[PDB]
Amino acid sequence: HGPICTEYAINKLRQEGSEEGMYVLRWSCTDFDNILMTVTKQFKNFQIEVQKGRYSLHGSMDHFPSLRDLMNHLKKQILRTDNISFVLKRCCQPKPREISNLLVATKKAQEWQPVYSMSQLSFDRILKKDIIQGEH
Amino acid sequence: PLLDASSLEYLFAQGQYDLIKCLAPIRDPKTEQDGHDIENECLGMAVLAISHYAMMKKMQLPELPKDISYKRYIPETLNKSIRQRNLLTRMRINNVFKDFLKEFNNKTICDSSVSTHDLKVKYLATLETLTKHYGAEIFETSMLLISSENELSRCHSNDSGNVLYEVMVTGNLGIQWRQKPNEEWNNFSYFPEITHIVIKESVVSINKQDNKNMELKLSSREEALSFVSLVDGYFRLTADAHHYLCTDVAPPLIVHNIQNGCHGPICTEYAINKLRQEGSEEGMYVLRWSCTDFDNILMTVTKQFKNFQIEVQKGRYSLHGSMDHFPSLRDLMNHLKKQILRTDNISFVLKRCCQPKPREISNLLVATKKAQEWQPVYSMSQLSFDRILKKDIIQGEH
Amino acid sequence: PWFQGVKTPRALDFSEYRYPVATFQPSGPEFSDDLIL
Amino acid sequence: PWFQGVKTPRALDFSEYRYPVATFQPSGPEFSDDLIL
Repeated sequence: HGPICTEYAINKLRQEGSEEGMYVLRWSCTDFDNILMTVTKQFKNFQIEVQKGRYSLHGSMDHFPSLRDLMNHLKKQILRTDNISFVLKRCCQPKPREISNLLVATKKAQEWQPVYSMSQLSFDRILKKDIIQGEH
Repeated sequence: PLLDASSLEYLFAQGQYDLIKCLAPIRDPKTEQDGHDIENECLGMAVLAISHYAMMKKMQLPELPKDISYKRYIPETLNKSIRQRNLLTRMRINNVFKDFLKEFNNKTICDSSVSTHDLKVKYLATLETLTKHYGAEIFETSMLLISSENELSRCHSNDSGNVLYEVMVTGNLGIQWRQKPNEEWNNFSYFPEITHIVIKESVVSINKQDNKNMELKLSSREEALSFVSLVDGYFRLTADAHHYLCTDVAPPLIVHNIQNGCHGPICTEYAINKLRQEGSEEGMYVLRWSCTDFDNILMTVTKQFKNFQIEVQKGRYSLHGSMDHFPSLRDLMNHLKKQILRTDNISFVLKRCCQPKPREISNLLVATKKAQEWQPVYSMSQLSFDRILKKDIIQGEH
Repeated sequence: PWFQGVKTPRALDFSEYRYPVATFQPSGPEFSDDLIL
Repeated sequence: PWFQGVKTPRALDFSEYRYPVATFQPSGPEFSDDLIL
């Protein structure tokens, strides 16, 4: 993801189940060369430096050529955090037209907002004398 | 349009007299610039007035210049203010007024091609926008009580202070009130929402549909009677023309109409359509006052649609072409119940009348933005409902 | 003061005009004749 | 012509002011340490 506010991504973790192992990736709103991931109750954040197209974790003397190469490498290890430890299991991906801070609210786009019909059914009746039943 | 060609002349005269006689209050300025601006606009208003008079007098200004002076067409307070000023300013404003009128009379009439009617609308609109709270009735009172009777509440609002309250009534706002400064008004209700009125000696108490009550007192009875006359007239003009609120101020003509069921000056197409809805069977008839004659009632019978007129003079009722007369409208119409009617080749007998319906839409009603929101919704073929999940309920004993 | 300021009143420009209702067309027939049963 | 007409420009009066977003508060922790299985 891009520079989306922290509350948005924190809420996104709640919707799926907040199980230990999930994580979300989004660009740091302040640094152009740093990606930050939020893992999850606890909500731990971790930053990764990206320089000259090379990918590596902060505090780690090794580096990896691809972002996917970087993140795949850490899949098979255990993570120690103070007293609690965990293993990532699955990422988070964007959704269609997902409402966020990056979107701009305009009067004309307001008319295109979807209607709220979470618990509403409407229908029109057809009088029994207005129809003729035919062959099967 | 609401008003006709006849009423606009009298309304223009009313506004003109209100402006010249200073009975209406002018708007106080906020600085010196707008203070001079209001005076200049008043002078232009006088220019418009003299131009209208000259055009309706049918001669150009130099033909009849002796009787021209803006003094007669400006508020008398402004007259007193300007007379206390220097002579040079007086001659200067004379020259400015002369220049403005000379420009308007010669050039604007050709540039705009306006008529006598055309200036009327701008005259009235300008008088509307220049006069503070124009066309409004404001009543100040020493006592005001508002109460609500919500469940276990019986909320007795307000207090027993010595503060003074003011009450203002306009058709385009409804009813509002506020405290008089030594503030923005708050809305209370609108005319159709009001249920009824009760008067106790010199106490006025109105009731709403949501059981809300507002009560207040006046110094005398006739003023409260005037106030309820206002509210009843507004209700009739907006909510229903076949109803009155207070029996003490009920106009007798509407009482007679209700006693008889006769309609007013409703357009022909409306009543013709009304006959279609019931079945257009031979025998029905509708009674409504002639839109042109005050002493004549016309009935429409019904395919054919035959109209018949009845003259009403000195309270006596009789059919046109008939040398006999009857004392009561009901006495008149009951008399003809038991006879046969010959019309050219076709004959028929009346069987049943037609009566008004609640808030029946017609030409007499006035369409306003605020009353538009109170229009009933269209759900002729729509059902909506909310489901309750079976796991969200617990079934108990019968 | 006002000697140095000259401006036509803003309430002299006209636009879009206006129109009331004129009247209603007078019309009414009369063809009654009556007999008893 | 303009000698006889003096008026301040209408774009000099101010009302209701305005306000943008200032910035975002910088904040980020780092507490990683790693071991193999």
